[PDB]
Amino acid sequence: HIKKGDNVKVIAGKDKGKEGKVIATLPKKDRVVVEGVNIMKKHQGILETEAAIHVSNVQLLDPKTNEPTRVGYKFVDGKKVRIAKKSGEEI
Amino acid sequence: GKQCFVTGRKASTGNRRSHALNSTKRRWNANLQKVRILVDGKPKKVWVSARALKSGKVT
Amino acid sequence: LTTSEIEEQIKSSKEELFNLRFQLATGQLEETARIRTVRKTIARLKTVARERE
Amino acid sequence: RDILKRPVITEKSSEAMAEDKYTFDVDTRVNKTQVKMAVEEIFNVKVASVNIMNYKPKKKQGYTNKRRKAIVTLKEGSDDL
RNA sequence: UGAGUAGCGAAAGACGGGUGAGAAUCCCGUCCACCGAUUGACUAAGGUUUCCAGAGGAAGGCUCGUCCGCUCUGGGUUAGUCGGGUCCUAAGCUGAGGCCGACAGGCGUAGGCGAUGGAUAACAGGUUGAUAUUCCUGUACCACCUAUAAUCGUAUCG
RNA sequence: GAGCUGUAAGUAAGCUUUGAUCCAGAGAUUUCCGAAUGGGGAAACCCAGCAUGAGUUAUGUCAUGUUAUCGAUAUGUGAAUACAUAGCAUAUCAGAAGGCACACCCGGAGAACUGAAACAUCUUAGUACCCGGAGGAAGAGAAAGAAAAUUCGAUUCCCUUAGUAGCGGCGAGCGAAACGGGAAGAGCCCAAACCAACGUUGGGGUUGUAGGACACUCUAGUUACAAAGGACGACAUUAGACGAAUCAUCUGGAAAGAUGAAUCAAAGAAGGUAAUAAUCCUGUAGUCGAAAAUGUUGUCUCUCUUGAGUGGAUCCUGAGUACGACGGAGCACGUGAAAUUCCGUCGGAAUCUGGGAGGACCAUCUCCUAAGGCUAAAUACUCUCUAGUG
Repeated sequence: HIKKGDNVKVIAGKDKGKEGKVIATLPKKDRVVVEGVNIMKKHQGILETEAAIHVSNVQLLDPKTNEPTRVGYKFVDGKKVRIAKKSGEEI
Repeated sequence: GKQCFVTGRKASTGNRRSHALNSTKRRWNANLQKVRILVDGKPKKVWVSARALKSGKVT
Repeated sequence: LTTSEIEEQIKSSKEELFNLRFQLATGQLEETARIRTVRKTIARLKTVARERE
Repeated sequence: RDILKRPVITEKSSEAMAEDKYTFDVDTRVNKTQVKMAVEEIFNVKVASVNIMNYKPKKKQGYTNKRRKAIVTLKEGSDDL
């Protein structure tokens, strides 16, 4: 659904409306780490680190107008491509 | 291995009845006899029934 | 080749593994990823030789 | 051949008995006649004597594996591993 | 609840040092006391790591515990000759064919298996915290291989 | 199509768009025990023969193959004993053996507590257990039948007849069938008379509105029974792919809730997501896909293949069988006036102008043709699969 290094928007949670770059992925549990989201404080001094959120809480913005949208698959070329729902432009 | 060689006659099971009609299991053996009969390779000693030996036979 | 496939497995990947296991037991063998890499090399050499026959 | 599994490194083996005797770990199905031929071929030495002994599994719930260690005495040559 | 009640499993201990947060109970020393056809020293059956060292005190040890047959980590069993297999056999147990039995299966011959017995070549010292007729030192013996020399055979092995 | 190194957080060293892991169909490897089978043995162990190989100056050692016992088939196959029909040795073999599914099927063998308010006939019961055959089903099955109508027409199963007929220390209790309505539905091969060959099956022939031998008119079937061995196109099964439609405000640590305005529906089945989601995620409706491997079939191929036979004097069918007596068992039916069906022991028929049945037995009439074999579908059951339901 969301690949590593793509740009997404937080749709739900405590940081709703925060653009970031995915920098990690956990497909086994469906969780993804997005930079600047879910910062947590650990005890071991206090080392602040970023927690992983649910993959169903982030959306990909349109390339042209930066609008959160769903991903489609036209599959014209021999390799399938990700197509933005709002506009056919590839995401 | 107790049965006629020329037939399949063997023993069976039944009941023994008294005047009061009491039942007791018993056997009904066959009239087997040792005899030497012709076989394709050579004669041998086998168990032959008395019913089969009637009317004549080779020994 | 039939002979080359045998020569590479017998003297190499076998005596070479002997040194790795021997060196590790003594406590002076790092690079643990080199044992499994050689172990499976022998498995592939013996797979071709068995089907080629 | 592939009959030796691990050299033994202990105070009894390394600090003592290491002057001329070397201890190894052999397969659980090999006799002392096959350990003498294997040592010479791999280490290029001449073996003079060979002792062998068995060890039984130890409870640790499960048990550790069984071992078989042999001690070889060389006439000429030194391993110096 | 009974109740802080019964019990704490045959027996001689005392003092001076040491350790430590904590000592009638652990360690060392000196006196005293008990066994001694023995509570001493070796070895079958059975148990199966309870053996050694350093480090530990929650639980287990009928009190205590710094200690342990308890917990953690790492170690320890070396044979041509000692005891069993490539040697024999008692009882007994199993037996190709074979005999007898509704079915299973029950007997039994040649032949095999089976010690608690028969046959059969090593002893004295030394050494580790933990093994010793096994390792080491000094002197022996048995079976089997290889090459080279004694009888100048009408032997030799069965 | 970007991550991965099982459960598992770590600590490490590494692989991967040269496309890793992961999923599915095919191949390779597969230690020891165990029917265990070279011989032993206290299963997972010990000890050998033979052949061919490396090693070693030689002995010791090692590796890869073979050697159990019974059956059916070659070969030699000279003992008591001068045919020989004992044993005795080698060769060949997708020949046997053991193991499950507290389940279903057939056969052998076969209790008791209990009920009868005691108890022996009787019942519980041909039940439990034991053994021995199997098969995906088994079993049964082509009238020596049911009946009494102006007759029907292989077997099995369901409804009904009916708690009726009947059986019974006529006590307790046991308990039918045929007609009628349904599911399913095809029937065939041998023995004999006879015609040709030197106890191999070669023809011929298969039965009651009587058949065949013997004399006589004379141009389709398929290996699930009916004889059996292959070549030839299409649907399904075992990984997948695409798949419509939402934005704000208030209370919250968090919205899917509340308050407003928009949307998709052949998709409002469900499960997740920081709370109650048709439009956030995985899915659903619908529509596509198969290297290679299985199964079900359809076509031509392949094999195998002569049918009506008007006379009718002479010939033919299945025997120690049918049946009787004695002692038992089985049919709802306990020997009773007990027909019909079986086992053991003895005696023992007929031959188409024959023989059997219709509840003892006789006569008449009517309906069938025993003593040989095979046969799918409608029925029973569920280890364990893939979808689901309360």
